[PDB]
Amino acid sequence: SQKERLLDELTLEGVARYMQSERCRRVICLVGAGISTSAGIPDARSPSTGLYDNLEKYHLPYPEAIFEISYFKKHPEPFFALAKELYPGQFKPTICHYFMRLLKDKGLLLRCYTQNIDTLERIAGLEQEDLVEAHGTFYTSHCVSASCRHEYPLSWMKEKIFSEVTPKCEDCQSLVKPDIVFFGESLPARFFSCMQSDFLKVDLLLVMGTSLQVQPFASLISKAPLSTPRLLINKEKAGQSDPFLGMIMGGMDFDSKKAYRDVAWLGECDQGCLALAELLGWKKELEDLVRREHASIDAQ
Amino acid sequence: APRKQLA
Ligand SMILES: NC(=O)c1ccc[n+]([C@@H]2O[C@H](COP(=O)([O-])OP(=O)(O)OC[C@H]3O[C@@H](n4cnc5c(N)ncnc54)[C@H](O)[C@@H]3O)[C@@H](O)[C@H]2O)c1
Ligand SMILES: *C(=O)CCCCCCCCCCCCC
Ligand SMILES: [Zn+2]
Repeated sequence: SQKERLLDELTLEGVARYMQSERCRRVICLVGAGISTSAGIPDARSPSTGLYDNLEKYHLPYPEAIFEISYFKKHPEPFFALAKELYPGQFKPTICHYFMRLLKDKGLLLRCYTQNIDTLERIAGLEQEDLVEAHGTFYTSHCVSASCRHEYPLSWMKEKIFSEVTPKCEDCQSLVKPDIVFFGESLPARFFSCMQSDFLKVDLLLVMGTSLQVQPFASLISKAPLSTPRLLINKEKAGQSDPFLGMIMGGMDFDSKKAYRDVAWLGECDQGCLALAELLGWKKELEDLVRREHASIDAQ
Repeated sequence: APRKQLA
């Protein structure tokens, strides 16, 4: 619980040296909707482009409602119709997804905790072992009837959403809901069991494309030991303690006089990942994987 | 029971 400083410099270059030191064996990524905007899935809270800014159409009390469970229970048709608007024709993971692939392939990834539901991390080749889908996934779907709970795969869910048929179980004619965690719902047990263990021995926390304002996911940054360096790759800074909430009974500290282990690289996640890869000597490796994988997906 | 919520 001492706040010793393990980076030689609070910069990307500092992080890159640390990552190739003996001190850096186990990396945890925490990622959010920002890593998937370049794959054509909009984030929620961006101005102009974010989802909440584009839900005039659905007769909603606050645009937040479309992802709230109590609303979904009353009227599920809006969520399905939105799911139709957003569902990509092609699922192509981004440079940043592939960056995490490289982490896994080099034995550095202890886990990716993701707020995304879009399966892109699996398509880039992170297995269920490497991955904690904290808000669940579109990957599978289940009948909501406690006595049934039949599982359906995405091709079935997709056909129902592109059909504009409100998806209904073939065994019982109950609603079939994608295995995502709505607002108001409990996170999956795997989330809690993983965090109780992995933050005991993490050496680096890589935070990409998240506002860190959805809880309990956001609390993950405080779970790390106090000397674990934390790098944020994001369009804007996030996770710093609010001045007022703060005053009542640790957040990211990039800039105060007290700063010792948090680094903010601000821009496109795709660029930050490329920048970090270049420093690590991985740039060719990342360019080739991304191109090979996109070509592969493009010829399906 | 810790639930999914903004804060
Ligand atoms: N793709 C999806 O699965 C998806 C889409 C929308 C919302 N959601 C979920 O709704 C909630 C919204 O949370 P969140 O924090 O992940 O998203 P958010 O909308 O709350 O914020 C995402 C963050 O990423 C930043 N950002 C956006 N595009 C970026 C880019 N190209 N490069 C770098 N940074 C970028 C934004 O500035 C913001 O700081 C979460 O539960 C989220 O995962 C998921
Ligand atoms: C908590 O994070 C709730 C928000 C998650 C639901 C929004 C997902 C965006 C819609 C994309 C669906 C198509 C992708 C397969
Ligand atoms: Zn059923």
